Amino acid sequence: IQASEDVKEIFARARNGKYRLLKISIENEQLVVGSCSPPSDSWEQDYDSFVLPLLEDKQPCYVLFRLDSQNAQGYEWIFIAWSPDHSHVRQKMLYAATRATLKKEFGGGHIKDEVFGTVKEDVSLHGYKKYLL
Amino acid sequence: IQASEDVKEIFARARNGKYRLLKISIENEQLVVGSCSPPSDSWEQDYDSFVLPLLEDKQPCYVLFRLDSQNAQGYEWIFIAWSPDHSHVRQKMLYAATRATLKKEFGGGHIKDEVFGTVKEDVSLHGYKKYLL
Repeated sequence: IQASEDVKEIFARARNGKYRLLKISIENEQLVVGSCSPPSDSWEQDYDSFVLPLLEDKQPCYVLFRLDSQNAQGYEWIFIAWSPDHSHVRQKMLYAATRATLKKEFGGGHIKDEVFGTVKEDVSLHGYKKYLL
Repeated sequence: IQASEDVKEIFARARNGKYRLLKISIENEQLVVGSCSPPSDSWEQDYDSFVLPLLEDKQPCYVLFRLDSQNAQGYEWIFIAWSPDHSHVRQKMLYAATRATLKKEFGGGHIKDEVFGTVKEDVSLHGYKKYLL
């Protein structure tokens, strides 16, 4: 499973700062962009407004969220792996096994934090803050 | 000035109930889906939290918001035309001239209400309810 070049173009636009976040899903053995949004305010404000509405109750997905800070390679990102317990086991397995693949395709050096969650609280802004602790 | 089949496949998934909201933009003379959100709670509970954050201050867009009610053709939708005063004139013209086409591409029979707005107050849940009156 990999990201097509159409997807990698979106990845570049996102890391360029054009998007605040990207929702990535696995569809037919392919990593696809399921949603995206340009930045509006500071990252904290954008996190509250954009992250939670993307999470399905019985379907895993990944959410790459762009912070305002940068490292030697550009903006830093939060890699959110959403895997609800009400999800099908096959889907749970597929997303967990393909997570490292998406990371490589996106550029591991751009990932600052990696968060996992099975309930919305785990990946809410509060959840991220507690994770950082 | 038309929607691709890639977009129409998403329109079908949305109308099936998979999405509560679809944000549509015009990029490179083409209608594209930028952001989408699955349903969480009731349509009224989802409205402002899903819609408002996606409305850029200086960029027009279209938002297709799904209600919980259905007509003879399936779920009914609210078709929101967002065109801020601080948007470029070209953009305002482009979106206003393409609105009717989008309606046709999505299926006018699924659109229960059509709302226009240049400020958030015009298209918030309160604004929509006032419009209905």
